[PDB]
Amino acid sequence: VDKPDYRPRP
Amino acid sequence: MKVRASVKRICDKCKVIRRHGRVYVICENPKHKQRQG
Amino acid sequence: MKGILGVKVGMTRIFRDDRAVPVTVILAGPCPVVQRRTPEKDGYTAVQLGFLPQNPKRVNRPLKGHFAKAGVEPVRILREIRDFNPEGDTVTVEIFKPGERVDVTGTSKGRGFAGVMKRWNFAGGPDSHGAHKIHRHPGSIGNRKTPGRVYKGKKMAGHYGAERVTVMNLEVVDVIPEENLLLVKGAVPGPNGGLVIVRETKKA
Amino acid sequence: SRIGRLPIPVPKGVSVEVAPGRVKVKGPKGELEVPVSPEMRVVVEEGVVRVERPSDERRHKSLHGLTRTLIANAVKGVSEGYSKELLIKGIGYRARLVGRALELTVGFSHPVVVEPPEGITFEVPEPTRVRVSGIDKQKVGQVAANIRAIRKPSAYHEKGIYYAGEPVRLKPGK
Amino acid sequence: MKTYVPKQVEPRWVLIDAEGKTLGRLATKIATLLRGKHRPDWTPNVAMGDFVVVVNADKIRVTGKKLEQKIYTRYSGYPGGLKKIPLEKMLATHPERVLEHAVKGMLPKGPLGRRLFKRLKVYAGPDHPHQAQRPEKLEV
RNA sequence: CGAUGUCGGCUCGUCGCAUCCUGGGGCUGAAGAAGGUCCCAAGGGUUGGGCUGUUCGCCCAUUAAAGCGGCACGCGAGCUG
RNA sequence: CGCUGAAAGCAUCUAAGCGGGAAGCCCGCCCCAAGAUGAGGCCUCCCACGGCAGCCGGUAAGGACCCGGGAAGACCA
Ligand SMILES: [Mg+2]
Ligand SMILES: [Mg+2]
Ligand SMILES: [Mg+2]
Ligand SMILES: [Mg+2]
Ligand SMILES: [Mg+2]
Ligand SMILES: [Mg+2]
Ligand SMILES: [Mg+2]
Ligand SMILES: [Mg+2]
Ligand SMILES: [Mg+2]
Ligand SMILES: [Mg+2]
Ligand SMILES: [Mg+2]
Ligand SMILES: [Mg+2]
Ligand SMILES: [Mg+2]
Ligand SMILES: [Mg+2]
Ligand SMILES: [Mg+2]
Ligand SMILES: [Mg+2]
Ligand SMILES: [Mg+2]
Ligand SMILES: [Mg+2]
Ligand SMILES: [Mg+2]
Ligand SMILES: [Mg+2]
Ligand SMILES: [Mg+2]
Ligand SMILES: [Mg+2]
Ligand SMILES: [Mg+2]
Ligand SMILES: [Mg+2]
Ligand SMILES: [Mg+2]
Ligand SMILES: [Mg+2]
Ligand SMILES: [Mg+2]
Ligand SMILES: [Mg+2]
Ligand SMILES: [Mg+2]
Ligand SMILES: [Mg+2]
Ligand SMILES: [Mg+2]
Ligand SMILES: [Mg+2]
Ligand SMILES: [Mg+2]
Ligand SMILES: [Mg+2]
Ligand SMILES: [Mg+2]
Ligand SMILES: [Mg+2]
Ligand SMILES: [Mg+2]
Ligand SMILES: [Mg+2]
Ligand SMILES: [Mg+2]
Ligand SMILES: [Mg+2]
Ligand SMILES: [Mg+2]
Ligand SMILES: [Mg+2]
Ligand SMILES: [Mg+2]
Ligand SMILES: [Mg+2]
Ligand SMILES: [Mg+2]
Ligand SMILES: [Mg+2]
Ligand SMILES: [Mg+2]
Ligand SMILES: [Mg+2]
Ligand SMILES: [Mg+2]
Ligand SMILES: [Mg+2]
Ligand SMILES: [Mg+2]
Ligand SMILES: [Mg+2]
Ligand SMILES: [Mg+2]
Ligand SMILES: [Mg+2]
Ligand SMILES: [Mg+2]
Ligand SMILES: [Mg+2]
Ligand SMILES: [Mg+2]
Ligand SMILES: [Mg+2]
Ligand SMILES: [Mg+2]
Ligand SMILES: [Mg+2]
Ligand SMILES: [Mg+2]
Ligand SMILES: [Mg+2]
Ligand SMILES: [Mg+2]
Ligand SMILES: [Mg+2]
Ligand SMILES: [Mg+2]
Ligand SMILES: [Mg+2]
Ligand SMILES: [Mg+2]
Ligand SMILES: [Mg+2]
Ligand SMILES: [Mg+2]
Ligand SMILES: [Mg+2]
Ligand SMILES: [Zn+2]
Repeated sequence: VDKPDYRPRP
Repeated sequence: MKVRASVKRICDKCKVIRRHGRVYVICENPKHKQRQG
Repeated sequence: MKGILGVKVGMTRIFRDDRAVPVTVILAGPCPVVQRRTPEKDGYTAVQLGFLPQNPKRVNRPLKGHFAKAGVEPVRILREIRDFNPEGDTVTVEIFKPGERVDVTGTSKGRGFAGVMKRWNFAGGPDSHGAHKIHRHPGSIGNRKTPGRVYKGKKMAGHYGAERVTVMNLEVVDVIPEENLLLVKGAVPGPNGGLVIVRETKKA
Repeated sequence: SRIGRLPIPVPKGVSVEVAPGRVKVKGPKGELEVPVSPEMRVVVEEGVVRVERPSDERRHKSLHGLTRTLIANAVKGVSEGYSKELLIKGIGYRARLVGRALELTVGFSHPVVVEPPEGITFEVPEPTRVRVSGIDKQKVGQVAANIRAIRKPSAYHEKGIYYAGEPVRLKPGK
Repeated sequence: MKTYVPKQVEPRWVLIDAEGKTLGRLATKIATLLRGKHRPDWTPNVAMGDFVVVVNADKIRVTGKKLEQKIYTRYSGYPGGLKKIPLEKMLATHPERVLEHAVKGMLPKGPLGRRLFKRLKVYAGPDHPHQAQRPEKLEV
């Protein structure tokens, strides 16, 4: 299920 | 065999039997044969 | 439950009824029985067999005694066959007739420290499309916090081969008693020169 | 209304010896051991065996009848014997005796051979009638069931192995 | 005055015929004997109970439907590695384990409790090899 | 919130059973063959492809079958991105 | 799914007892395996050596070291 990134990429 | 929580006599020839810790219904009519479950 | 010790000599094929039969040739005879294990004495039943003659110069004293008690000239290898009790004081290839089916046990060839693709036929990683230094790696080895560990027995890299292997139900193609040769159809564990055990088969 | 209390007529000359928890029943046709509850008293009378129960507790009442009938059947077994007849029905279907054994031809790709266990005797008067006989009522009835099971009565056709006196109830097909 | 502490004592050997006794209620008595709690000089931090020999373990008894229903359990550490063996079968294959397993659970855990369990010697069948110890037959 | 990296894929499994297949069975408006329906059963098995990032789904060609779920929507100090 | 069978004069696979019955379960096959400290067993070999369940010394059967190698192997084994 697509849900949004809660963290950004490192 | 019908398997259900409610076992009942269906016709007047139905016989309620308890067998190895389970309730069955045995009958000359095979359709009526039931075990509780 | 007949059995015999022997060395793998090598493979070829013979022709039998216009058919090529791939075979491994085993030098089997002759194996002096050097101890019998008995239910009274030992608790079970079997025959310790000896095989290939040894230079007495190389046989220490405890060994010599064991051989002596049998009236048996020293031999390089001792191995038991279980639930077998030959009438003779010597076992030879004659205990097998062509047509019989056997099980052969060998020490398999040693691959040493083997990766997961050779040991377990893992698929490894892509070779392109971005795979980064993981072309022959195993991938995941687990879940997350549950269960938080790796199963005992998880297939992983490590030593592989030089192991006891028993291939089963091989046909006896021929037996050449005059040269102590047993010809078995198919393949037998281990290198040429390696020691093997040939038993009556347990399949029906 | 009652089986335990009803006495067991014992004919000349079958014997009934009691022992704690078993009774032995001898007769013209052999012996039979009736394992029987420690709690019931088996009582030997003139030409009569009776069984008595310690109380009118449910288990006791239950053991009571079973015990009489068990003994009564033992008695009859060693005197008159016991038997069941099976009729075979349907075109291919036949029986015949191969030595002491019973061979059944009932439409399989092979015939079915039944061996008599100790105490059982197979008899084939006509070829579509089989008789199973012995002094042990359960064993007889059992072997009969075994034989019958080789080829149950079809649901659609008078065909298969039937007990004598067993009614043919078929259903239509189309 | 300080509570008395026994100097080392020579341990008593005891024999118990298990035939027909009820598994659990025989077990607790065995446990007591092993701890040493029948002794007025009982001391909790040393092994001073009896050595216990039990024979006819295969003829232990059990109430209810346990032969069919009591399941002994072993975990191998491998996936799928829980073996369930039922009383019947255990009796049928390694009967001495049934008494053994019961008493073991009624001993303390730890180094000492482990040691006490070693002092229990259980045999299926009427005989035992501990004659050299002249074990004192004990009715329990 | 002085950081518990987040969808899909790959890799690697392991478990549940409310079983997709295979084994056993009762009833059937079960002649037969084939089905339906329920029961027991988790040992094993459960394909390749077109589309789309897709999970899903649709589709082609097969199959005994092309099961559904849990494992931080299993698995980024294992890869991808 | 049964046999035999009461309670419950009939009936009942069940309450006593006995039978049949799954790719499943236990055994069977293959591999590991006595650190199985519950440390198993068998065969063979050495031997009751000097000085003061202990220490020091020289040996026994045997072992290791070193070397030439090996379809064994990362070193080790
Ligand atoms: Mg209703
Ligand atoms: Mg009504
Ligand atoms: Mg009826
Ligand atoms: Mg070998
Ligand atoms: Mg190698
Ligand atoms: Mg690899
Ligand atoms: Mg491989
Ligand atoms: Mg490959
Ligand atoms: Mg690949
Ligand atoms: Mg590749
Ligand atoms: Mg790729
Ligand atoms: Mg990159
Ligand atoms: Mg690369
Ligand atoms: Mg993660
Ligand atoms: Mg954990
Ligand atoms: Mg190795
Ligand atoms: Mg030839
Ligand atoms: Mg080679
Ligand atoms: Mg009389
Ligand atoms: Mg009286
Ligand atoms: Mg139709
Ligand atoms: Mg006491
Ligand atoms: Mg044992
Ligand atoms: Mg505590
Ligand atoms: Mg946070
Ligand atoms: Mg922190
Ligand atoms: Mg941080
Ligand atoms: Mg973390
Ligand atoms: Mg993301
Ligand atoms: Mg899964
Ligand atoms: Mg289910
Ligand atoms: Mg099916
Ligand atoms: Mg059909
Ligand atoms: Mg039709
Ligand atoms: Mg069906
Ligand atoms: Mg059903
Ligand atoms: Mg399964
Ligand atoms: Mg599984
Ligand atoms: Mg599955
Ligand atoms: Mg294209
Ligand atoms: Mg695609
Ligand atoms: Mg898609
Ligand atoms: Mg879609
Ligand atoms: Mg199909
Ligand atoms: Mg697909
Ligand atoms: Mg979720
Ligand atoms: Mg996830
Ligand atoms: Mg998933
Ligand atoms: Mg992830
Ligand atoms: Mg990453
Ligand atoms: Mg991901
Ligand atoms: Mg991670
Ligand atoms: Mg990380
Ligand atoms: Mg991490
Ligand atoms: Mg990786
Ligand atoms: Mg009937
Ligand atoms: Mg009846
Ligand atoms: Mg009535
Ligand atoms: Mg019963
Ligand atoms: Mg049964
Ligand atoms: Mg039957
Ligand atoms: Mg059976
Ligand atoms: Mg199979
Ligand atoms: Mg071994
Ligand atoms: Mg050892
Ligand atoms: Mg060993
Ligand atoms: Mg242990
Ligand atoms: Mg040892
Ligand atoms: Mg070297
Ligand atoms: Mg080297
Ligand atoms: Zn009815």
